[PDB]
Amino acid sequence: IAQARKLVEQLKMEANIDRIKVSKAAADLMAYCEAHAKEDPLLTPVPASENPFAEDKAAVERSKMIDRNLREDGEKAARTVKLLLLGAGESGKSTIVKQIIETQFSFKDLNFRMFDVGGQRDERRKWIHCFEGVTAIIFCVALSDRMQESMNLFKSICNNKWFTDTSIILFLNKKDLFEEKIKKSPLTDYYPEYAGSNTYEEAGNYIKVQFLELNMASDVKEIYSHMTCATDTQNVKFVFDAVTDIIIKENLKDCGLF
Amino acid sequence: CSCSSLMDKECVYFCHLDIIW
Amino acid sequence: SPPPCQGPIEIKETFKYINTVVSCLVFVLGIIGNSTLLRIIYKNKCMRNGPNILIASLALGDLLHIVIDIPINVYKLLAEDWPFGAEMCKLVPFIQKASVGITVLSLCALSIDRYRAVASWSRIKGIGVPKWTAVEIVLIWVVSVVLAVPEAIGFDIITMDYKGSYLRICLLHPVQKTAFMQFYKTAKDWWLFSFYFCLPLAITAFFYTLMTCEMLLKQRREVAKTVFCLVLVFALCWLPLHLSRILKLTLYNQNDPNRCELLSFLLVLDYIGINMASLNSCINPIALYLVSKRFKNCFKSCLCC
Amino acid sequence: QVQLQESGGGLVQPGGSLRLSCAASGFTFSNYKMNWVRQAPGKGLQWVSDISQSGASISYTGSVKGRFTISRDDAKNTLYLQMNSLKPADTAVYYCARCPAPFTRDCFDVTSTAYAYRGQGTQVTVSS
Amino acid sequence: LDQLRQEAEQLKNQIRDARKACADATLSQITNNIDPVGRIQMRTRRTLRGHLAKIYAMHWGTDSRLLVSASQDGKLIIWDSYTTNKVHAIPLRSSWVMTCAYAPSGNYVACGGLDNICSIYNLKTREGNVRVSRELAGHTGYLSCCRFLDDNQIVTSSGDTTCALWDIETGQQTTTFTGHTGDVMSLSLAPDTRLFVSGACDASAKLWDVREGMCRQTFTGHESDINAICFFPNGNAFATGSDDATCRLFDLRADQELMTYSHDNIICGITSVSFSKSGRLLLAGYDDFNCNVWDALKADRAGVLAGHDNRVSCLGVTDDGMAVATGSWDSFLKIWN
Repeated sequence: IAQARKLVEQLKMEANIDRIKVSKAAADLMAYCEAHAKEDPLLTPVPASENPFAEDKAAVERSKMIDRNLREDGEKAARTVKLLLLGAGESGKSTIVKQIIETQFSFKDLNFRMFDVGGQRDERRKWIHCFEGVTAIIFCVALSDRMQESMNLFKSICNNKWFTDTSIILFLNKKDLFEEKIKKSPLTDYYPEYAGSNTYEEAGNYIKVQFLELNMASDVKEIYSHMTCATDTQNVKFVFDAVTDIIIKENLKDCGLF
Repeated sequence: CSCSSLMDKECVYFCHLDIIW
Repeated sequence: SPPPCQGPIEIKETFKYINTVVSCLVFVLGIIGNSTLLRIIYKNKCMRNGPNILIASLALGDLLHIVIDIPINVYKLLAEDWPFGAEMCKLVPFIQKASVGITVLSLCALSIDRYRAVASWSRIKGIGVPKWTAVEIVLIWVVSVVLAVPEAIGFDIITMDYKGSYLRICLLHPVQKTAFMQFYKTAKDWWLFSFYFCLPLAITAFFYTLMTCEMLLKQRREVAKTVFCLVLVFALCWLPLHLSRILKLTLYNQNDPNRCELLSFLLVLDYIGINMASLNSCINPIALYLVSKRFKNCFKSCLCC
Repeated sequence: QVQLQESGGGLVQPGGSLRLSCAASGFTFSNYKMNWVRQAPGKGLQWVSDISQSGASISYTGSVKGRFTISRDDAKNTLYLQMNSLKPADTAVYYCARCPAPFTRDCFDVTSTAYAYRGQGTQVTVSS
Repeated sequence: LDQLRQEAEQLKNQIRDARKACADATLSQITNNIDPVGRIQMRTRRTLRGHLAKIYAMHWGTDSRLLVSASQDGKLIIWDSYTTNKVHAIPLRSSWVMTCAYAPSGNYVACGGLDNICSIYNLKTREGNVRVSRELAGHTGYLSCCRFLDDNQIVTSSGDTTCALWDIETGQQTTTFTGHTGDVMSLSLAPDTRLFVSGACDASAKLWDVREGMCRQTFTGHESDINAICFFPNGNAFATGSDDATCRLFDLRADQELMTYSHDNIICGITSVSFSKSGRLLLAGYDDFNCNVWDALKADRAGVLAGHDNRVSCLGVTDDGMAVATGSWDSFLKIWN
């Protein structure tokens, strides 16, 4: 009743417009760009004399010192293990990051730089390309039973070029809460009954296979799988295993021994 | 390709027909 | 002079037909296989990391060996003469000993990275072209050309008559002048088999022995076979040639009247060696097509069109 | 104003057949990958069909395999999806989502809320 | 309400009819007689190196001498194009940056990104000293473009479909522009700095007026997301440069698209657009690491600027127009002539 009632008012504001039509506007563009053609260096070559192509020599020294710290600043970033976790927003992000809002983590001589983007809008097609080159994604879809929107994101990243070589890790969070929820209500109520069973081992597989359905499961980008819980102690250990495996794989690929 | 000495005619001829190594 | 022989030394014209064809194939199949490996590296910036610089060294040192082995050894198999002049008699045999130096050193430098990568994973992912490799290579090429210095000095052409036929042979004169080189003549056939064959198989088999132990997820198993074969196809392609020279030094005896038959046999075995040995330098780029998807995708864009 | 208008949605008894179309306009419906996203009750926007630009590369969700088919027709300038032996759980509002990037298989934010390239949809229904 | 939707459709239909009657002779017909520009050739002079990551933006200065770069490196190098000297190199709290601006007076720069802040820095305010002055928060959704219209005012596009205007001194937002449905992607201030245009991901640019904060006109002729728009010199037009692989030159006073710059071989999208001093030449970057110059009046190519191996993510012409600069994902910034 009031979602576009403002737009219809706007369109009327665009209607009562005094419009000079193309058979004076082309001349308007034509008149400006022909009278200003004499001053355009690109349209007409500017005379060779005007074309150029104490403190400065000191400035040459500033540039070197400035260019020095860039190499040193890049040293940390060179050894940094970049990561991101999508998790479709609401998920067990607090527990995992506890063990743009960029946290940090270092272990066994490495510098993890976990990146969480839950504060953005759902449409991420104009900024997700900034994460090309990240070592690997870390999905942590919690089985709190958004589940659906998480799957659709899996479809997009698993079928895009920027992430064609970045390995993907998949985590099933809140196992205790999931089991408590499903001990009474089965999964088949909202999903097809192909599960045919109500447990915690098959369900973890049944949730997994849906993700396996949409992927290429290539010998390179094989997913990683270890369901995790907020009362567990092996979540970061499995993350470390997957990340070190991915680093070894990148090294071997670089050596050509892959 | 070499052997005792060029006193031996046959051995030198072998170097004639042998790879350059 | 020693006693005469019961028969002449000759190489069957039938064998000439067989070998000259194999030399032609490996000559082409190596130039394309190793020049197309250079084209791949030199065109993609992202492929220029630490270990990939060495592959350019192994490949670069493998075009030289192919080029300086087939045309001058095939020509011997057919022409049986040395009209190249006195200078090149000290040049061609010098280059091939250098080129073989890079190939085995690069296969050793490459071998350490395949261990550094798996064991020292944290630190290896550092600079794109670490200064260490830039100085590791310089020694490898400079050391190789240094170690082949003796051949240029020692080799010299002579004048001789045989069965009424006048001949000239490029060779290492048995009457070497100085003590250092005099020991060289009686040790070359053991030096080559030691520094250039036994040592790289000692090194490359060593780090690759520690890499697989460190590496060991069924994919990583096939990574070993990429190495278990590469070292294996190094001994199967190089054992003959050294075996040919070792047998000459040992099983030859100028005092045996039945000797000239053995000389004929070595010529066949010696000439096969120049092909099998040249195959190894010609085989590494192939091994990158069957494992490295990044290279294979580059090969497909380079050889299939 | 790129517009994609759908038609064919209606009631059908379980196990039957149904085909619905998408007469697009405003753009060149020959170089854009396109989808069929449904919005069932109790769920958000889901992804079903993945008709690529060529017309040979088509993908489906596990819930939809061996039953749905998708097709394109440049001459008629329309998209086509068909449901055979559909179960009662196919009670959504099927939309006709074009992907934002022509000449590529990058279909990234087609199911997002407030997306700009899916028509109003047809209220497909299944009775009992 | 049903009538409101039908009313919207009816008024949209009548608006086009008002536009349809206005178009009597397309732009190409009258400008057929004028001699085309001819293939121009501008070859690089300066490849300004120093960034360790793909650079996402840049901007010139009214002096036409000092540049700016912004890249995922996390740095904001300010160059001296004449000598390629790194005059400044600023770090910032969040590495990710998608835009950068250079105040027309030259005493300030602003640089936002995927943090929802356009943080300003006092560039050459104190000798050998430059620090974060202001942080303009409260702007939901990532930030995609900032521009200075005066020492104390900034217009910023956003990921949340808004183009709020700010007061740097008080750090409080004064007037917010709304109406886009897809996130906004670019700005371009008019020379008179009372109007500005904002292309977004709804395939529709809109003309805003700074003073009274209303949408004067809405333009739509595209088929995909609009990426980067420039505003015609004289002040009555602007090119669009969308992911549609084409540039369209719209014109105010007519509410219609004058021409379309597209060629069947160009298959990728567009990520940058700019004009020349006189506006005759249109320069647009593409995803195929290739910027090619366009004849704004003839819609025919007039050269390429192939000097990068990765996407040309930015480009701009100097205020005097004596030079052009393009940045790209290959991490090198190039200055043409």
